[PDB]
Amino acid sequence: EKEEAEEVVKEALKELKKLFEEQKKVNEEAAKELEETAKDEKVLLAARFAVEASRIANKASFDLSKFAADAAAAAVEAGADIERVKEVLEKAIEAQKEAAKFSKKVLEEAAAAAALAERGEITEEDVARFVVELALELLKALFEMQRFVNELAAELLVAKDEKVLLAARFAVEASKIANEASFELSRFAAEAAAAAVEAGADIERVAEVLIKAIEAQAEAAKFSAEVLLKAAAAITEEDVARFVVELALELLRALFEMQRFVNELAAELLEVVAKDEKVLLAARFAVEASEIANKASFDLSKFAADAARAAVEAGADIERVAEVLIEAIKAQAEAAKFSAEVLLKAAAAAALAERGEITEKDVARFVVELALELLEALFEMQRFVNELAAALLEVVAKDEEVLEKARKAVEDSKRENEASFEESRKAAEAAAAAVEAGADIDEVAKELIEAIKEQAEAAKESAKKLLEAAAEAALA
Repeated sequence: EKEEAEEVVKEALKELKKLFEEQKKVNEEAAKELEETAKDEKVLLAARFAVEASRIANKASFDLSKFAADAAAAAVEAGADIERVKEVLEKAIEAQKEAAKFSKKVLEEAAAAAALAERGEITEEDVARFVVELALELLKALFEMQRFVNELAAELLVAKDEKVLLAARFAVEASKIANEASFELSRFAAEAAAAAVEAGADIERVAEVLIKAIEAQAEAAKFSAEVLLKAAAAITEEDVARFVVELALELLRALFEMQRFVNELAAELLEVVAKDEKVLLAARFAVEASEIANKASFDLSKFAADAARAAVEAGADIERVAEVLIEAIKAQAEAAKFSAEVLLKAAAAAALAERGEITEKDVARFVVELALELLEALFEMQRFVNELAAALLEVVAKDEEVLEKARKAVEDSKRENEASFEESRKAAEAAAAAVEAGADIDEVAKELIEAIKEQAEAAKESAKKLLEAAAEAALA
């Protein structure tokens, strides 16, 4: 029974291993042939990209297939109908074959556009667009495999306990929301490389940044698999809630690390594009301001999970705590996408300035109004997480004297967050009025960075005093 079920899993992983290394040898020999038809270096630079990126798609294909097998093995160890395990293993084998057929389809596009360009007609920008468009193709393909395999691993996770099943539902929900945000962050890194190619940047810098973004997806893909395999590797009702909080913190931490790595990939792509000094200062200002907003949002998401930690140690049930953590993770995903859209629009305006279509005052005006958009989105998240902390307090604060001190602390943070945005808004419309009067972007950006950091400082101190009140309410 279960021993035979463990025999089907090991043979499934055995087949997945040979499928992965048969496709490895097929693609590795298609790379030598791709080296032959690489007349001129630009074709070889694109051929080596398609080869290196296809080896990532094939390697990430097996890592996601092995995760499905390890998830199926864990199901057998803790009760499993063997026919639903065979069904999941069969679907994972088809996904490996499908991802293998795509890794070769990538090299088909490479060899086609290769000799086509050396024959003529195809310019280097079309080769540069081919590399960028291919980057989009693999990033989307890796996300679909991870979404499909995580769906299979969801069906596997066995609990036989409502509370533990609610925790498995949270792990599946939180990982799916984070994997969607990581895909959109890597997509913005590829959309930034598309604006750099159409602006005149060299494909060599664009190619290596895209490889950084492709590998970032695979590393986050395996991390999400390892945490979900920890979730399967499960008692105490409070240790289940402690797992949910620690899982929510790890995904928020990996999401910010993706926001940080992708933010730095945009700075590299702006350095090659922004050849003008004053436009480079606007690019470097928007890059830093966007990253500051990423830290502040992550600090506001970590405060929510820390407030949820103080709630589970006070005795709040897992169900309400899982809701607040779900709302916090998607709140960080909203900021991650919003901060990426702001930085994407900044790269476009810098490209317009490089082409000469807009002036430097237009770029200075644009990065200032983008700074206010980030200051508003940070303030809207401060009010959102403040509502979540007030919700968690309404469950743990039962003594009317404890509730009164807690509700007062929620109000004080509401006034502190509001007043901090007024300070950041006054400085925003002051820096905008300076741009129109002809003030140098160096001084405007310097004073706006200090305003954004001062709101981030006020947000930290407000969250510190608020988490303090929730902790004392838990002690009583």
